[PDB]
Amino acid sequence: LEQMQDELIQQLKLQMEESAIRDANNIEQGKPAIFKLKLLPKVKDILLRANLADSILDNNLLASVRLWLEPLPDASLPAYQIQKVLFDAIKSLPIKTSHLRESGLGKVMVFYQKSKRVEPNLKRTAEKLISDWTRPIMG
Amino acid sequence: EQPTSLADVFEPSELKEKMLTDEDNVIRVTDLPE
Amino acid sequence: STTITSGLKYSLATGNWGEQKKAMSSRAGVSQVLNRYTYSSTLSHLRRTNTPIGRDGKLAKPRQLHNTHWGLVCPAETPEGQACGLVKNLSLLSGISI
Amino acid sequence: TARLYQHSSKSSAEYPNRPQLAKYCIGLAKYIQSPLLEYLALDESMYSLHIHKHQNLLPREKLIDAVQTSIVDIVNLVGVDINEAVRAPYHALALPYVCGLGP
Amino acid sequence: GSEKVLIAQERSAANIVQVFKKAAPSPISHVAEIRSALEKGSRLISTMQ
Amino acid sequence: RERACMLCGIVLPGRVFMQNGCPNCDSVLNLRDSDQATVNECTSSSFEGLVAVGDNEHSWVAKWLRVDRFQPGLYAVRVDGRLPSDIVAALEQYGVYYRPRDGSVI
Amino acid sequence: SQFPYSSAPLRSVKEVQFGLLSPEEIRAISVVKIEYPEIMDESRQRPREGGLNDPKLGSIDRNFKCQTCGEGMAECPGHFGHMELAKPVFHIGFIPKIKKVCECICMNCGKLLLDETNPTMAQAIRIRDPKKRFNAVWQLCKTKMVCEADAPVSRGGCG
Amino acid sequence: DGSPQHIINEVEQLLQFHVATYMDNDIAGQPQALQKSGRPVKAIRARLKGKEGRLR
Amino acid sequence: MFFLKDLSLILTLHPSYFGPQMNQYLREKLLTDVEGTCTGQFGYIVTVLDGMNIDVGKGRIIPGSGSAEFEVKYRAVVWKPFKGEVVDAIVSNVSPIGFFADVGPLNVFVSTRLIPDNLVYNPSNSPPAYMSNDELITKGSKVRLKVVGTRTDVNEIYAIGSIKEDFLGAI
Amino acid sequence: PQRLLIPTVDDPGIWGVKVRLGKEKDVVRQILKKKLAREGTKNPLEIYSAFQRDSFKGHVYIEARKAEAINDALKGNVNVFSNNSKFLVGIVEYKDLLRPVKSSDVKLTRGSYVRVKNGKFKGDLAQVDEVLENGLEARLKLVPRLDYGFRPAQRLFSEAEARVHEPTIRRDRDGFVTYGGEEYYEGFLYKTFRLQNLIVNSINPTLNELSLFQSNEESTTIDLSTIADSLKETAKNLVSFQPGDNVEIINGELNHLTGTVSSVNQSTIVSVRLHSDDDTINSETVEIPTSDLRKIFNVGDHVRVIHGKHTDDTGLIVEVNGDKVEFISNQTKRTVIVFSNYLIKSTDSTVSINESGRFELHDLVQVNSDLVGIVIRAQKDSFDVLCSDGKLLSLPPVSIYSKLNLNPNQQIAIDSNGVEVKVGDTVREFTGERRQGTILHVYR
Amino acid sequence: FGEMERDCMIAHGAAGFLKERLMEASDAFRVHVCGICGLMSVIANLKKNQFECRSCKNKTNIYQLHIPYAAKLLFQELMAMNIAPRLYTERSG
Ligand SMILES: [Zn+2]
Ligand SMILES: [Zn+2]
Ligand SMILES: [Zn+2]
Ligand SMILES: [Zn+2]
Repeated sequence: LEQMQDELIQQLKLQMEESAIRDANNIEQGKPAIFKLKLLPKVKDILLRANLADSILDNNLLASVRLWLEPLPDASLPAYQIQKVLFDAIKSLPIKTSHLRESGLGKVMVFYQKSKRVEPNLKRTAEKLISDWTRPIMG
Repeated sequence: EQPTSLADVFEPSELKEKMLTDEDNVIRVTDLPE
Repeated sequence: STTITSGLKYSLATGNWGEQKKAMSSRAGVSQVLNRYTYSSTLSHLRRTNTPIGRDGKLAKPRQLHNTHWGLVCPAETPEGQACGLVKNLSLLSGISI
Repeated sequence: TARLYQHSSKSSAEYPNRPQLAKYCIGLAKYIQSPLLEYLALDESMYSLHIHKHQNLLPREKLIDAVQTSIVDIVNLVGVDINEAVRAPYHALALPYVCGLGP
Repeated sequence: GSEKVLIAQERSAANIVQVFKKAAPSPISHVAEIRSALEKGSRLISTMQ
Repeated sequence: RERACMLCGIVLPGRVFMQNGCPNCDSVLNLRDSDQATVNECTSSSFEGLVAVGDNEHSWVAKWLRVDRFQPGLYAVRVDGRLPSDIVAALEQYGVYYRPRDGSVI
Repeated sequence: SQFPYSSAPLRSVKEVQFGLLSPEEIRAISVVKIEYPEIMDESRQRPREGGLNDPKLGSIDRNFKCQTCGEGMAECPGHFGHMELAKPVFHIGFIPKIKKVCECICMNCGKLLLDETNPTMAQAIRIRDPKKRFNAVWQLCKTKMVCEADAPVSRGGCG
Repeated sequence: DGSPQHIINEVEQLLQFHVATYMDNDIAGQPQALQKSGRPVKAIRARLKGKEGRLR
Repeated sequence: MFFLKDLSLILTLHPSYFGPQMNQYLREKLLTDVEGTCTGQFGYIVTVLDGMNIDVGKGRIIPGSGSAEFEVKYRAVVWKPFKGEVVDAIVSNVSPIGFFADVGPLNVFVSTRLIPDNLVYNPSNSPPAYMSNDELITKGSKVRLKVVGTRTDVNEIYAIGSIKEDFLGAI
Repeated sequence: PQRLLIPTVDDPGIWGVKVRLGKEKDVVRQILKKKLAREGTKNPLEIYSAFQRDSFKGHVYIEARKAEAINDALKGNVNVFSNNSKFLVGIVEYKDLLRPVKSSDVKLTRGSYVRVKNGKFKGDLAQVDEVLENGLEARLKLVPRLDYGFRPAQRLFSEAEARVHEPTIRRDRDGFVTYGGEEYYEGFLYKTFRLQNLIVNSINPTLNELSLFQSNEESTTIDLSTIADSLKETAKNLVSFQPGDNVEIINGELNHLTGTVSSVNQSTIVSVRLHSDDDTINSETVEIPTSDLRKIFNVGDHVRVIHGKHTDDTGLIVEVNGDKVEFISNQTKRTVIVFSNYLIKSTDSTVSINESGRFELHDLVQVNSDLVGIVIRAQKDSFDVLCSDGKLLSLPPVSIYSKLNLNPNQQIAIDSNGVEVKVGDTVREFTGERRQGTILHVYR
Repeated sequence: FGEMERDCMIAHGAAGFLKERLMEASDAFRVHVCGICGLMSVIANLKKNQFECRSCKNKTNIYQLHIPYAAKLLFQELMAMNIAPRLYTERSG
């Protein structure tokens, strides 16, 4: 049951990493990033399912989430749909300090907060999430 | 994020009306009646 | 001095018995223009009484001529239509206690 | 020239608080003072003046060239003061029509 | 400049007990009502049931 | 007429600043010992966000506004104008770092 | 014959189709965007353009012609403008229906809480009248208080 | 400019109230929108109903 | 390009014409009101086939105005240019801004920016023309052009041609 | 530091209380005075701080720990409303309540070009020579509006004309002249203006004023960095999108991709369906920010000018030179080159000429001293006139003499038989085509 | 000409008199409707002889109607409340 969900989430993790690598190569080959957009619906459907959050945190899928959120070496930001969906998923899940330590998403969150090409709404949401994640450390 | 050509500054019709084009400089420099 | 003056003048001029900004929910029609068509009409108007039961939720019993009305209100004089029975006229020897 | 001046926005900029008849009278007075400068002030509307009976039979380019040649000849026969032209643009209207020169 | 007349307004007397029979679709069968008014000023103050 | 001392953030009448100086910044500004130009360059009448502080030690707001080491009184969230370059250098000579309260620096 | 000649053919209404107005249609049929609360420009005639009395909306004065159609007061039907809302708000006439629709669907996956597998649900869908169809679907799906991420196989729900 | 949630809630609720009363000023359970004269505002819904409405 | 289309027309007849010759009169009225007209939706209607045997049906009396309304269905030849189509033409005028050609009833204007550069306009030539070393296009010269854009007017159509691609220009 | 000072759970709470409008600072001062007076007493006001913000009208925020402390602070005040309208501020809001405002620009920049809100030069473009440190006023460089003895047109202050019309000119420095109490520096007025007298955003510059300002700089438009920034702002703000527009993507992973706008939401999120050789990709809709979209204009499309000198001009695209697009006009029937930022693909023109010029349709006007005609079609830039001869002409509105206003005692028509025929009557040609129609105007 | 008079005229069966009373002897009006969207959004300019519905981007499929001015006002007030009454001159089934 839970182990089956963990296996499926690990398969999703492998698919997401492979899609990110393929899109990075395609951009390096002069082609638009399409694989991330293709995989976006399934990732959205999986993330929207609340009962799978525990298995997601068991498999540390936030590492692949950060990998997708990490800007590519061409200094090009990811597609706005991907950013919006990932922000909504991050809001929808109970992220703890241990999960952040495993994933290290705080660095990308700070980068998004400091950046200006990022949408101002995403900027405000990043500030809110960073404050919420700093809340437990100080009390 | 960080970056003069008068062609981009104003419409070419307005520039030609105000006499700020390359033909204008050539005519002014040229030693001939217009 | 304008407060009392304007309040009294407005209530007497328009007939709305209340404050000017609370015209709704106030009892209207208290003050009316004196009827001067003929002498009898003026005399009748100066001795007129009103029952503020209104039109909503009407019933026949308030409009009826009751036994106890004998000698105090006119059995014959009443308007037609909506206000029939609700508007009464004092009898010719009646008075109101002070 | 007075009729055309009473409708030109040049008068409106020059006289923002004056009636149209005042502009017409000013145009008449300026025409009396100097017909050549008033004819120059027409700019493009000078080509719509009734010059010849069959003025419309000629192509627009030929009529424009004829007007340009006539006005250049007349202004060169007259002569233009450079200092006054610098002092006032109204007197500087005649500067482009001098021989050798141009707009 | 206009002549206005005050029409006398009829109201139920105060300081008297009125007993009424309520209709069937109600848990209440009979009601005793009284409205109070001070003698000085003859102004309505409160109602009790 | 009231002005906001740029350095400490306190707000007092400009004539009070001229006659007596800033009770907190006098150790580094010498506002009383300064002319009207220096008073204006360190106290500005154009400001926003009047703040009244009762207990500097325990008020989190005072720590957030860095006024927990100053005299309680009228303070401004934002003050129009910054310290001049010469006054900035003079304060840096004393070893004190100046953080603008103009809001444009954060 | 009391109307000025128009080359468009003259026909009579045969059907009235109702419905709601999409924001795209509201923006399309509009002729100006209303943004300035001031009714009058400077209280010197010529009401402010982009305000609530823009001349493009139509003319109600005899000597003023509409700036959009060019017709007189007797012929101008009036033209609509649109106002963009900073935050979406409820339509006061549809709040009960909005509540019912929220009860009928899942708030996360955006799908119906019941499917055609249920014989009663299929029977309800079989009906034709939209109002009675919605009433039956609401009567059924009201009881269903949990979204199913799996078939009661995945039905598309989020659980 | 700046977003205290309490202020945002208050102002957005005011906007919702104004838009709602612009189309229906007889919403049971809350006070009506009033003019400076004290009379209630004649909403669009009130234009269409009654003997004196549009249809009748 | 020419086509055959089945079109319909609404014809209103005044009561003063309610005579035995009603049908023939409707026929000539249709012919006069359709032959040669230009509609942006269809293009140009050039002729009506079987013009003397068109069915008109029964006219309906308009309530309150007496006039009868007839629905006339007919088959007609229609010509309409299309975007990106190459057709033959005859030059009608030469001008510095470009030259005007005629494709049947349609008059097409081609600007200099859509003309090959080697075809320099020669105003000294008699008549003035846009000529090159081996090409000379003047009034009355056959030209093969491709229609790029069509402009719709009330009862007129304006088309723009080009000769800048291969197999175009003089023919 | 600044980050470490963010509030914690054990930090003192913050309450907000509604008060009467305009009394917020008064309540703050009263609270401070009460705290000082009761300080050092048996029952001091147990609060920590209190403040208010100008934007958050009607609210006063007090930092304390107990509701009784708030009641004690508010006790004895008249600006507090009858009801205890107090609420607990959320801890996250603590940073926002004290965050600064108006941080968009370091501050008004000296040398920038601005517009004037009100005064003798209402609307005139002005350069910010000096910014006063107070921030309420600023010294500005303007074009003088003088008559030298309803406002005169702007014109550089001419010292010779000023002396001729008024010999009381003062001199203080070389190139700095004071005339009539007004300081003019090298022909340009220098006058301080209030911040409440300026528009520092959405500034619309004109070349004429730009040339008049930059001529003294020995180069036409050289303050070009700020000019370039203004150009960027005008290009960015003027773009408006509609469904079905063909657009191209400038940034992002999807850079250099074409697509059609499907739906528009707000003004910053646009749903786009992309076009590509792969069918599975063409069936996807992507929401893309408008800041990374550029309109795609294909040759042979009806396009209408949005803004500029050629506003409301339409035509067909002919040449696409990247940023600048060329199209043949419809009214003038001549090629016009305008930036792609000023064009919208509008398949239908339907241009209305009302509120323009002096003449409307069907106006009998006098072309010149000899030719008299009537208007057949009006344009935004000119008019089309059919004359009595039977020919067509195109002339600017200025060139036309005037409308021939004729009374019915002047506009009289007599038919062949001698019967008078008035305006609007229907007559039929006796010979020729034998046409008929309604009379529009009668002349000779 | 109230509702009871309208019912009496219906009982008599005189449809022409009723139409004339309520249109010609009262607020008669002429509007243009798009043949596609069915809304009264056509920007008609009679003197220039050009009709155009911006939403549907058509210039041809346009008809004119004779309706009471009160009906036009009612439809416009309905559109003010986000309700779209579309008038079509042909049936569909
Ligand atoms: Zn200080
Ligand atoms: Zn109109
Ligand atoms: Zn669900
Ligand atoms: Zn339509």
